[PDB]
Amino acid sequence: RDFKYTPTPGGVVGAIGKNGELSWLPSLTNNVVYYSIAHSGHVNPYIVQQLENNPNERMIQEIIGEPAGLAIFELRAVDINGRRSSPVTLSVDLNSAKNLSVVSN
Amino acid sequence: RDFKYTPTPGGVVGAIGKNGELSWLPSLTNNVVYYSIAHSGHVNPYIVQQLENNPNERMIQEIIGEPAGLAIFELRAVDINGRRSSPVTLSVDLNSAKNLSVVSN
Amino acid sequence: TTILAKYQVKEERYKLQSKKKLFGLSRSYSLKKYYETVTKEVDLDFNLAAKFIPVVYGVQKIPGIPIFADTELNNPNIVYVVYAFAEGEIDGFLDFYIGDSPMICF
Amino acid sequence: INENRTEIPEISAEVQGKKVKVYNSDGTIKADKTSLNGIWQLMDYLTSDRYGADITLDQFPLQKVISEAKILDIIDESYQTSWQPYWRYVGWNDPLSENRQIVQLN
Repeated sequence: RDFKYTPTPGGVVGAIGKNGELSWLPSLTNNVVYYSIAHSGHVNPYIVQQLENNPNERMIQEIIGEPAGLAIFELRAVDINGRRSSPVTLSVDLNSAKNLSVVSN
Repeated sequence: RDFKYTPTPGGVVGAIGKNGELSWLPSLTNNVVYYSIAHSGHVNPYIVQQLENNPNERMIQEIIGEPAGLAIFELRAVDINGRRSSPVTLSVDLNSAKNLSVVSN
Repeated sequence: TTILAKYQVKEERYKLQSKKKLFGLSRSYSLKKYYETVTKEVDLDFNLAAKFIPVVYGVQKIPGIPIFADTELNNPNIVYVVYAFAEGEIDGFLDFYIGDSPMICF
Repeated sequence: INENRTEIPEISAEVQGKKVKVYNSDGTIKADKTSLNGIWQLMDYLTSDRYGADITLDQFPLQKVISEAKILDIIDESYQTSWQPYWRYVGWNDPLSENRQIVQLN
């Protein structure tokens, strides 16, 4: 539920090179083990383990290092039996990182 | 079986900042996949994968960096079907680390 | 039943234990037929005889037929489900089998 | 429902059974607890218009039924009360009492 993308703020300590983080609510199905969100550029999807089940708590998945452009995500919920839920697709104009690194040497 | 906590010895090479390690015997149920021990301070539990099943071999879970105080652990065994065992609760007066780090610079 | 099925395993999705397991061996049955007819669980989507309310005399174990099931609004993982056990003024409930394990251990 | 009990298990219960009217020879009527006597259970099933046939208590000789109930109430001396450890869940209510009727039905 409520699959959204939140761009990172302007200036914050740490978070160097971090793009926006993706957030969603847990599936109402109570036997889901993890979520498999598939980024367009990456060959492998992110696997987010659901270890604590609170329906009113937002799960997060941060992006670090992906260049700005057209990024299409697909979020699924995976059961214990291996059945996948219908994907939730979100195409957002990914921003450029706004927390750069300090000049070195 | 035999869920215990063993404080770390006085002086040993390495093991910097390590508190005592928790030890237990494998569950007699043979289809357990992993164990989910839930530390009080930590929001997420430790997930210990059971990859080799020998009933007479002790599994371990070390603590590094937790301050001394009242720590309450709860150990469960998780099946392939997702069923959890009855938790084993152990409240031990966690010690202070006895293998400090070397002064730097 | 349909609402409750969401919070169950793929198996036992629409099932209920038979109210009476053994019923009586007489000359109307043979050993093989009698012991093959005895069933453990019945599907509730095509067995309208499984929704009748039994009557119990003495201490006996009976399954519960759901008659209501709904969750809380702001706490959707808390679900209230109502099971109708037996008929008439009963003395009380001795024990409850949450799964296959009674609350009061043997 | 939380991280551990992710599914609703099948619910079953052990009820003590419907209270029945036990008729005494003098004339008083005692209906406060269920009875293991077969005749009282059959009489309850036969005089109920809610479930079963509606046979009024008028069409029943009380003295004959009372006398026949004591036949099923005869104390058996073959075994000892101490030999049943699951005394509470076989219909008995107090291990000190006799509870050794010849025929007991749950």
